[PDB]
Amino acid sequence: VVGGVNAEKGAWPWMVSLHWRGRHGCGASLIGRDWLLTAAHCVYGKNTHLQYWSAVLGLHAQSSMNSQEVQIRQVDRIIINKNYNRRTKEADIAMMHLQQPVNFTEWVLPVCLASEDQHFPAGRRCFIAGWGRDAEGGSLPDILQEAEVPLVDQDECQRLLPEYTFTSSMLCAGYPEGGVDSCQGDSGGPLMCLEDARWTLIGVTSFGVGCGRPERPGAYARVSAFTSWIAETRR
Repeated sequence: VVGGVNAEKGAWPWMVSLHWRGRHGCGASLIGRDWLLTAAHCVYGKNTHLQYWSAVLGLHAQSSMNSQEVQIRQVDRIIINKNYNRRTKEADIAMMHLQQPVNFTEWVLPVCLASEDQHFPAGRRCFIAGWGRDAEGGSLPDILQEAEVPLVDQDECQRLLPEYTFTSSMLCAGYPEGGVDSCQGDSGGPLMCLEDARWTLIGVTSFGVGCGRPERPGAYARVSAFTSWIAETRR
């Protein structure tokens, strides 16, 4: 995340770091005792020797993987949305089953998911979090970062990212002048909006042209478009 600040401990208790072969490689969101939501491109090609994965929850600093605030689980199952197209970025969304359930604590707790016609209009200020790059060309922060970014209207998303076919299963967010964005390493993590005083997961960090660039808002898989698939894959 570029243009953000250190998150406090327990700030985003659904935020998870996906370690693979011992290293953070993507983020994800806890959506229940047993299930994670992430980006498909995070798990594509890694749906084989699952013991390489470790879901790290309640994490603040990567250097403090060992705190008793931290819960860590093996990943048992990976379910990539059937419409995923790695070339076009459509349906870049997947679910991961935790091998043993997590306990809900101060530091670990699922997020509510955006519904069908819950309204999230352009201009709305939402939050992103992750352990991704500080900037395009910055370093990787030890401590989890958070930033506030505004949602951008669908038509603008597509004008600004003509390199892609921007669909109804995507959203985008960022500032015209740039400076605040999700970057490499943030993929799979959350875009969450405060809605009637309740944190709700709206997007899954998916792709972008660079990070934090002027008129290049980051793009996110739109949670509300995958409601039924998410529901059915549960447990």
